[PDB]
Parts: sequence; C-alpha cells; structure tokens
Amino acid sequence: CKGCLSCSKDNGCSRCQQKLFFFLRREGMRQYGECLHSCPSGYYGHRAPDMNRCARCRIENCDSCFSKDFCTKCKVGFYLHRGRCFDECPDGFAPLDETMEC
Amino acid sequence: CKGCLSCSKDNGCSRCQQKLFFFLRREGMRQYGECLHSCPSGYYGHRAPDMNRCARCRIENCDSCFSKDFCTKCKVGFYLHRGRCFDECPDGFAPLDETMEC
Amino acid sequence: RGCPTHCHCEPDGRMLLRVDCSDLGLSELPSNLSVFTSYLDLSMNNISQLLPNPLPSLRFLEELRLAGNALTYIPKGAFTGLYSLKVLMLQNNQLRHVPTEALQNLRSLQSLRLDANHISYVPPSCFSGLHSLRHLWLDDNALTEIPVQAFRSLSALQAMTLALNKIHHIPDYAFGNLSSLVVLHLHNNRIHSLGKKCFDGLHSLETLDLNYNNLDEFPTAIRTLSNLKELGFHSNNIRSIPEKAFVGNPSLITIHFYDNPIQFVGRSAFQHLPELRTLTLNGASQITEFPDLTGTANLESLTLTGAQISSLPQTVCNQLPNLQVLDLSYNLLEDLPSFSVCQKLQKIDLRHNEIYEIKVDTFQQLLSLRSLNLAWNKIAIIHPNAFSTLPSLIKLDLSSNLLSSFPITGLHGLTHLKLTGNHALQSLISSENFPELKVIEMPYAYQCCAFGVCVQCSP
Amino acid sequence: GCPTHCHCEPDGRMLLRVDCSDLGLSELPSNLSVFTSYLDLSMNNISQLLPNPLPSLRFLEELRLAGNALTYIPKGAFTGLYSLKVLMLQNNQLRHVPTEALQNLRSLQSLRLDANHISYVPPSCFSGLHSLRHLWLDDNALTEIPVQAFRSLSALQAMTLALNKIHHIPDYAFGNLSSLVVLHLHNNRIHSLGKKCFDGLHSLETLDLNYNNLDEFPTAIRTLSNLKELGFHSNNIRSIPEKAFVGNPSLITIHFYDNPIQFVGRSAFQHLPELRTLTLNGASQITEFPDLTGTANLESLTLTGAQISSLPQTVCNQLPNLQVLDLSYNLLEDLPSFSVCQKLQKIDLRHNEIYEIKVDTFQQLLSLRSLNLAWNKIAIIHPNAFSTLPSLIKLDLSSNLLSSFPITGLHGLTHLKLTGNHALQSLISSENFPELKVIEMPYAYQCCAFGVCVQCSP
Ligand SMILES: *[C@@H]1O[C@H](CO)[C@@H](O)[C@H](O)[C@H]1NC(C)=O
Ligand SMILES: [Cl-]
Ligand SMILES: [Cl-]
Ligand SMILES: [Cl-]
Ligand SMILES: [Cl-]
Ligand SMILES: [Cl-]
Ligand SMILES: [Cl-]
Repeated sequence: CKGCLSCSKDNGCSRCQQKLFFFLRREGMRQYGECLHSCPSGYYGHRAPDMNRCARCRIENCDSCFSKDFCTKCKVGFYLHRGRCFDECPDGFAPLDETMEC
Repeated sequence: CKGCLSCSKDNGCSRCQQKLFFFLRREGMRQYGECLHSCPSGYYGHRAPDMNRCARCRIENCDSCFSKDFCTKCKVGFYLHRGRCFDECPDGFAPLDETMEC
Repeated sequence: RGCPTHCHCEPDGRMLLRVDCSDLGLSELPSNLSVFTSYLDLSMNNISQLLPNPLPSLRFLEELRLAGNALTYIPKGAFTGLYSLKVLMLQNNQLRHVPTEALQNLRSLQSLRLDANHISYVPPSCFSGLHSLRHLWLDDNALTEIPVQAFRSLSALQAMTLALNKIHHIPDYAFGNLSSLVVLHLHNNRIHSLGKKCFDGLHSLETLDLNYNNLDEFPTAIRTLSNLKELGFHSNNIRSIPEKAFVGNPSLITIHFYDNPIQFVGRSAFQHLPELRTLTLNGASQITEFPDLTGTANLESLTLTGAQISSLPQTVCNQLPNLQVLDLSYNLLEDLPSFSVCQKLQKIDLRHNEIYEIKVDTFQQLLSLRSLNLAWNKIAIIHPNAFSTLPSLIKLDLSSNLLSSFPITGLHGLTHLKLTGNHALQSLISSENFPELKVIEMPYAYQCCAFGVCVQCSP
Repeated sequence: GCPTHCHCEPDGRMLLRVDCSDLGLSELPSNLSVFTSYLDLSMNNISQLLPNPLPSLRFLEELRLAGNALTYIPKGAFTGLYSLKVLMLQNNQLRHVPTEALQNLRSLQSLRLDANHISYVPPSCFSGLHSLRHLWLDDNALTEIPVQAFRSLSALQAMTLALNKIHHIPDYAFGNLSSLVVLHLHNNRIHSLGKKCFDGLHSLETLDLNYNNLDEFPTAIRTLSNLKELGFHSNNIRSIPEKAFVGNPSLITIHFYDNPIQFVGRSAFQHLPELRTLTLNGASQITEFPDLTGTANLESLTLTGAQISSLPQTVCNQLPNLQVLDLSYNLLEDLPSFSVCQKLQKIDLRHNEIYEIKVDTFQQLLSLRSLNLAWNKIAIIHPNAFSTLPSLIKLDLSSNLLSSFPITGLHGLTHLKLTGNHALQSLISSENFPELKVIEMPYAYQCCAFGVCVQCSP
C-alpha cells in the first residue's frame, strides 16, 4: 500500500497519490492495487486529471510501449520499425542484426 | 377443443372463432383455453376486433358483472346500488329485502 | 326423469329447476319442461324457428339462453307467458334487425343480450314497455347510428354497450332520456364527430368509453357529465386538450387518452380534479409548461415525455404529495428543483434531458425512492452528498453523462448501477462501497476487473 | 554482492541490475559495480547528486531517478555514461528543463520529464540528443510549444505534451519532427491552431487533441498524409466541413464525441477506405444521411439525435461490412431494405417515426442478432418480414401501434418486448416461442396464457 491515498485489507491500494500510476497486480485467487512511478514491462502509463493507470500494450509482437499503438521494444526475433514489430524488416530499409531494428 | 380455430395439444384452445370469448380454465397444473358464448360466473366478456376474452370481476362484494366496474349481482348479504355493492344502503334511499337491492 | 331427455338439470337455491339443454343440436325445443323451471339454457343448438314452443307454461322462468343458434327472426308472440323473465340471451345469432315486436312489454326484463348478431336497424318502438330493463348489449353488430328514438323509452337503463359497430356521429341529445345510465361503452366504432350537447341527459353516468374511434376533436360534450368518474378516449385523433376541459367533471378518477397525437394541453386543463390518480402524456411536443395541478393533489403517477419542458417550478412538489412515479424523460430539463417535498416518490425517470448538475438537495430525504434514472443527460458534477438520504435506492442509471468522478455516500444498497458513456470517469470503484451490486455497467472494463469481475459487469 | 540494502540481479552473464529504490536515501550509494547495466534510484530523498560514483558506469543503460527531490541537475551529472539509453526523471521538482545537463547524451533514446513543474524549455537544452526517440513532457506547467528546443530532435518518434497549459500552436511549431509517429496533446487548453501548425510532420500516424478548447475544425491536419488515428473529442467544434479528411486517406480511427457537432459536409467522410467506425450522437441539425463513397469498411455506424427523415434506397451498397447500425432518435418514417448490409448483427432504430415494416426490409440478414424498433409508430408488420433471420435472438417492439404480431421465423428468440402495444390483445403461445427467457407482453393475461403468471411481465 505504498504511494496510496486510499488503502484496504485484501484489495491493496484503491486510489493513488496524484502523480503515480495505478496497476492491478494479479497473484491469482486475489488481486492488489499498486501505485507506481512507471508501469511494469508490458504496460504503458496513461495520465489523466483524475487518475493515471497502467494499460496493457496493445501491439503485436511487442514487449514494451510508449503508448497503445507505439512499441518501444519488440518480442524476440521481430524487428522494430516506427513503433511496429515485423518478422522481415520490409523493403525500403534493411534490418540491423546487431541492433534488432530497421 | 370446442369453438376453436387453433387446438393445441398439451394445452386448450389458442385462438377462438370470431364471436366467442376466450377463457383460461385452470385444471390445477396445466391450464386450458376454452371458447364460450358468454363468460362464466364471476367474469365479464370483453370484445375486441380479434380477441374476445373473459376477464374476472374485481368489484368488491360482487358475484357477477357487466363490466369491470358495473356489478350485476352482489354476494350474499350485500345490497346492489348503481352497480356497486354495499352493506348499508346509503341515505336518500333505504334497503329493500325481497331482491337485496336499493 | 324430472329432466328432458339428454338435458341436464339441477335445483337452484329455491329448489326451482335449472335446465341445461345446450349443445344438443336440437332444431326444436324439448317437450316436458317443469312449470317450476327457473333457468333454461338452449345455447349452441340449431334452432331457427320458435313456432312449436312449450314456453307459455313456464311462469317461473327467469333466465332464457338462446345464444349461438340460427335465429334470423323472432315472432310477436314468442315470449308470451314468461311473466317472470329477467334475463334473455340472444347473442351470436343472425338477426339483422332487433325484432320489431317480440321484445315489447316483457315487463320484468332486466338484462337483454343482442350482441354478436348482424343487426343494422333498431325499429323505433322495439323496446316499448321494457319498464324494468337495466342492462343492454348491442356490441358487435352493424349499427351505423344511435337509435335515438328506440332509446327514448329506456329511463331505467344502467349499463349499455354499443361497442364494435360502425357509428360515425353522435347527435345532440342522442341518449337524452337515459337518466339512470351509469356505464356507456362506445369503443371500436368510427365516431368522428360529437354534437356539443350529445351527452346531455346522462345525469347518472360514471363511466364513458370512447376508445378506438376517429375523433379529431376533444369531446366538449362531457362538460355536462357531472358524475363522471372514468373517461376513456384513447386511440383517437385528438390533437389538443383545451383549457377548462374537465371543469364539469370534478369526480374523475381516471382519464385515459394515450395514442392520440396530442400536441398542446391547456394551462388549466388538469386543475380541480381531486380524485385523479394517474396522468400520462407521451409525445406531447408543443407542451412547453409543466401543467398546473391546483386542486389535483392525489396523483400517484405522472408521466410527461417528449415535450419541450425546460423548467419545473421550485415549488412543484407542493402539488404532488402522493406521487409515487414521476417520468419526465425526453424533455429539455436543465435545472432541477428539490424533490424532497415529493415524499412518496418511488421511481424518478429523467433520462434524455439536458441536466448538467445534481445539487445537494435535489433528492434529499426521499426515503421510498427505489430507482432513479438520469441516463443521457449532460451531468458533469454530482454533489458528494446528493444521494446521502436514499436508504431505499436500489437502481441508479447515470449512463451517457459527462462525469469525471462518482459519489459513494448513500449508495451502499445498490443492486443496479449504470455508468457507461462517461468517458472521463476513469477513477476506480471498490467492491464494498457497493457490496450489494448485481448488475454494473462501467465506463471501462478495467473498472469491472478492479471491482472484482473480469455478478454481471460490462464491459 | 551489491551496495548495502540495495537489491541486485544478473542481467545476462556479466552485467548487473541494481535496485536502490525506496530506501529513503539522501545521497547515492558508494560502491557501485562497473558491471551495472541498470540502476533504479526511484522513490528516495535525493535533492542533488554532485557526490556521485556514476562516471565509472560505462555500461549503464537505464538510470531511474523518479520520485526524488530534484529541483536542479548540474552540467556534468551524467558525464561518462556512454551507454545510457533511458533516463527517468519523472515526478520530481524541476521547474524548467535543465539548461545543460541533458545536452550531448549521445546514446539517449528515452527521456521522461513528466509530472514535474516545468514551465520553461531552454532553447538548447536538447542539443546533441540525436538518438532521442521518445520524449515525455506530460503533466507539467507548459504554456506554449517550445519550438526552438524541438528543432534539435529530428530523430524523435514519440512525444507527449499532455496535461499542460498550452493555448495556441503556431505555424511550423513541430516543423523539423519529420520522424514523429505519435504526438499527444490531450488535456491542454488549445483554442487556436495555425493553418500550417502541423506542417513538417511527414511521418505522423497518431495525433491526439482530445480534451482541449478548439472552436473550429483543425483544418491543419490536411498535410498529415500518413495519419491513421485522430482524436479531437471533448472540444467545442460544431462543424466538420466538406473535404475535411481529404488529406488523410489512411485514417483507421477518428474520435470526436463530446463535441457540440451539428453540421457535417456531404463529402466529409468519403474516401476513407480504412475507417472502421463512425459515431455521431446528438447531431441535431443534420438532415441528411452522409455519403460514404469510397469508405466501404465501416463496421459500426452510429448516427443519433438528428433530423434524418429518410435513407437513400441504395444506402446499404456503401455498407457492405457494417456489423452495427444505430440510428436511434431520428425522424425516420420509411425504411429501405437492409439486405445488402449482409454483415449486420445489430440494428437499433428506436425512437423514430416508422409506421410499417415491409416484407423486404430485413430479408436475408443471416447474422442479425438483435433488432430494436421500440418507440416507433408501427401499425403493420408484414407476416414474412422476419422469415429469414435465423440468428435473431432479441426483438424489441415496445410502444408501437400493433394489433397483431408475426410468428414466422421467430422461434429462436430469447428476448421479446411488446409492452405499449395496447391493441395487441391476441394471444401468443409458448409453442412458437420455446426459446424465450425474457418477455414483455402488452397485458398480464398474455403472460398467463404463455404459461407464466423464465420471465414474463406484467
Ligand atoms: C322519459 O322516459 C320516461 C319513461 O319512459 C317517460 O315517462 C317520459 O315521457 C320521457 N321523458 C322525456 C323527456 O323524454
Ligand atoms: Cl487495459
Ligand atoms: Cl383478468
Ligand atoms: Cl319483425
Ligand atoms: Cl424499476
Ligand atoms: Cl540549470
Ligand atoms: Cl431509451
């Protein structure tokens, strides 16, 4: 219940401090709310006046995000190009093996 | 089933001939439709362009009725006046025993 | 063997005889009827003539049923000798006019059923001498006009139906001498026009039914009906209810006028009706003002939708102390008064208006309120204590508003909550500020999951 | 194997992840391994860093300083961090972007400056940041676009300036951000845009102007030829003009709910062959259904609260892929045939003025699950109108003017709603509707007859 304005027993945090991101950690049988400075791997932080939350990366073959349609680091074996992840790095630009990109 | 355009099984009549009244008999578990020329005692017949139906009288202390709010014969021990059933026959006109009317 | 062959018989309360000879395909009457017969049922047979009858000997016969036979014609003397006859049933036969003479002078007759024949003509004096007639059924025939002359006689009549015929006009004084008439049913005719005095003479009338007709104009003729308690003119083509419309009808409990293209309603139209229990207007476009209900304090239900109502008076609940249902969906409401003086309210529907805020006192101390619907407004703020004193509140719909947060206090008893279409409402809400919730519609699915659902939650 | 109280784990077979977050540290720890690829110093009490062991961390790729007490970052703070790809300074007390500490971090790809109190971007604070791809400046005190500083970031692909106080965007504000793919400007106070305020953004696929104060349709998007997603919901725009999206043929998504939209040009939504959804609620001055020529891939169309009184006979020819149609709350009287709309799964025509349903209207809609015709003026339905709707599951004909109701093709229903049809006094029987689980009859006696005095009301 760190970074939390409004805590509880079994649910963890329910409302975060102004500038932090809400994230639902899921152990299985029960789930707890958390207030984070940045979102964990697989998620991106979305700010709004009322609250900020970690939302899931919406992108094929992506491991990390800037936003829901912009990838920042692709799944293994896929090449990063303009925020997207492709098997073959499409014509017009070659792939950088050493770099894992285009 | 009698007087009926649509005889179901596991059931009574579902739609009656044009000028007959539908009435829902309750045998106990199963209920059955019937098609009557006038409605059984405690009910009035209601006619509409494609469905005539026996509706129950819900006038208090009444046994038969013409209409929803017009009684035609009260229960035992009650007096009929303008289609309403009274205990005391209200001032302006007294009871009159031979008929149980006012 | 005290009963005719194939018939079934039973003593009545006075040990006079009830004889059932219905549904035996008889073409002629049975032979050996007891002079002590009080009831004779000859329904559903093939009787087209009553020439050979033993009826003259049935001096105690009170009720005769001839429904569902093939009568086209009833001769002068058919009911001679039935000096006790109270009820005659001739429904569902093939008469094309009311017999000219057979029904005259049946002095003890109280109830006459002529319904479901093909009757197009009521001869001028066919009810002559019916001094005792109380109930008359002429429904489902082919009448094209009120038989004004034939009804001149019947001053003892209490209940009549002319429903399901082809009557197009009711002239002045059409029922002019029916001073005992309590119920008159004219539904399913083709009545377009009513004389301005067409109901004069109906001093005792309590129920008038003009439902399912073709009226273009409000029936001014009811002004005379000072004892009217139930009035029905639904499913017509009426376009306005004028001022002082019900000024002559202070006893009205029930006025039904739905499925009329009503557009305008007069300022005063619904004042001074202390017994009226329900009022319902759906689709009344040109109504810009909430009606004055002075002297009309007993409404349990009020529905006024599809109009141009912009405001309600601050003191509107002073006129609505017994109101249990209020429906003003589909108007232009912006500012709500306080509803607290409407102490009895159980249900409030204010969907599809233009409401922008809920204040602290709008819903205060409505202890019986169960369901409140504010869907499709423009609500951006709800005071945090707006719902503090609604212990009965069970359903709350705030769908499609402009909210950015959601109050807790006073809503622990909710079973139904609806919030979809509030995009800015991104705050969570936790499962035991709302332990009793069973249907939730959230703005986002992550609000469902955080609640503990990923009990019905959408999305 | 690790600074005291910190937590360390291998990152590969050589390098090291060091977690020193949330230890209430006032100063950096002392014995930091040269093997450190990742260092987390978040949630601590560090107000500046001058006594640092950072210069020896030549393999450090990620440094996290979120949620500390930083007001000031001195010029040499990050010298020697040749490998630094990610720098996180969000949730600190900076009031302007450090004037010099951030220049010439040549490896730096991601910089978080969000949730500070930044009111000023010095003109050359980003000089030398040629690797910078992602910049977060969301939730600060910015009052205009720092045009100057942004000329030095032409490799930038993603940026957010959301949750600031920006009120105007001048011509060429982003004019050398030719690589920018995503730009977020939501929750600002933008009230006016230059007619060329987005020129130079050749690569931009996403633009987010939601929750601002625009009075006027941002015609400056016309140069954004690669725009796939546009958002300008929750502004004060009343009109979408003719040829509005003519420069944006790849748009997949355009969101503009919660605007007081009233006009839409005829041509506005033509020639958008990738657009999947169109949604107009409350569009109350609209009198004609918009032309969708060359815009054939809509899966959902919602157009409500308008003055639409008829659809063109041939309207489904432009809606071959439509799955959801919502035209509730209009003035529709006569319906065309929707049979060319083969993919329809839901039709909502509630609160119109529809007077009959013909044989032809809904024929061969094999995927139609749900049809809502509540609150119309329907007095006849053709007996075969629903003959070929094998997927029909929900039918709502509440508050119409019916006096009869078809059986043919409705044995599959689970939901039937008939209340408010006063003339419908005829009986419906459970044999024709074995699948019903929710029923609203015109009268309670009709429920009883059904076998119910599985839910029937009243
Ligand atoms: C009314 O009917 C009664 C009874 O038949 C009769 O005495 C009288 O002449 C009639 N009066 C009028 C005004 O028609
Ligand atoms: Cl999500
Ligand atoms: Cl009933
Ligand atoms: Cl004759
Ligand atoms: Cl309810
Ligand atoms: Cl500085
Ligand atoms: Cl609705």
